[PDB]
Amino acid sequence: MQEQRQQLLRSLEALIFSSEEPVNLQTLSQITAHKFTPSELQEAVDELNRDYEATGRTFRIHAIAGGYRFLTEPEFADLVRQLLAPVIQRRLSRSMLEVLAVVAWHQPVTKGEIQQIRGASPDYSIDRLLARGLIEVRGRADSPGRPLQYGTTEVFLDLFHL
Amino acid sequence: MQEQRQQLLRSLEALIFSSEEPVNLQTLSQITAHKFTPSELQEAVDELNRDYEATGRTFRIHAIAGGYRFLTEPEFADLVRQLLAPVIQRRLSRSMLEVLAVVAWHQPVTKGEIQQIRGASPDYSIDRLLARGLIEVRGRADSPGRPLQYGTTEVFLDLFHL
Repeated sequence: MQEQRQQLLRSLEALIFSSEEPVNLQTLSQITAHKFTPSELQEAVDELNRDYEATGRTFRIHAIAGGYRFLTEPEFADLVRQLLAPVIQRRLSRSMLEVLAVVAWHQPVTKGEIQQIRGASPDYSIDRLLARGLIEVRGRADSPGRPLQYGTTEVFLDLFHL
Repeated sequence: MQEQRQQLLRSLEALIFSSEEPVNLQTLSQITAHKFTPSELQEAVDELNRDYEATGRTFRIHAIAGGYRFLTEPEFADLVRQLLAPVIQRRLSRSMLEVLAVVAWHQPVTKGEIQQIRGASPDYSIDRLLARGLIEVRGRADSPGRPLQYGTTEVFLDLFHL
């Protein structure tokens, strides 16, 4: 029964590792065709984590809200940050989101108006949002030069499940 | 040639009206199989807008950056706002976007931390963003109670073309 236990342990590892979403007790028991008890499953996970600690692996399995998933050790948090969220990427993401937020709330709104509310540089967020179909022109403001006013799109609403 | 002109005018209306995107001179000339000059096209559009004014229609064709599209008259701007962007919808949209923005910039970040930065109520923005796959857990903070930290997802990045 040692081998069977080890093979079952290997199967859990492969499933949790392959998962593109936290995997629960129900899913793991159905696929391994093993009637895992909540306590038995956690015990198997503990053993794997013990082996990771033993062999010097940089990741661990975590039980988050009933779903197990791998996470890298806090020791490499800075490195992971530079990979998943480098500064420049964060700047682009933040700026697009903030401008989008201003449009969502103040629409119909002009570039000049968005600038006033934000107090920016300004930048190319409007062009980026238009190129992605998240905002569109709603008309022209009644002000000097009749600047274009923007509003969010059904494309934006559908995507964000509003 | 009156009938041909009128039929061509009707075709332009139908195309511009059906468009789910501003339609340019190139597209309109290819579909109507008519070699429109930039001046001739604007003149046809002016005639249609004259008929809209004459019959009391609530919309007009506008030339925005080389693309023509229908827009409703400013006289009904308030009504249109209540339809396309009612207050409650705007609140949901803004809150989700602002929290998303805070995560994009401050990740990995906890709910407590997001609250501090925003100075909110708080709300259910994190749950909403998790349910949409835009954010995910990155680990647990080194603070009392070890609260979950969040970060954006490749799903978010791919969707926003980062």
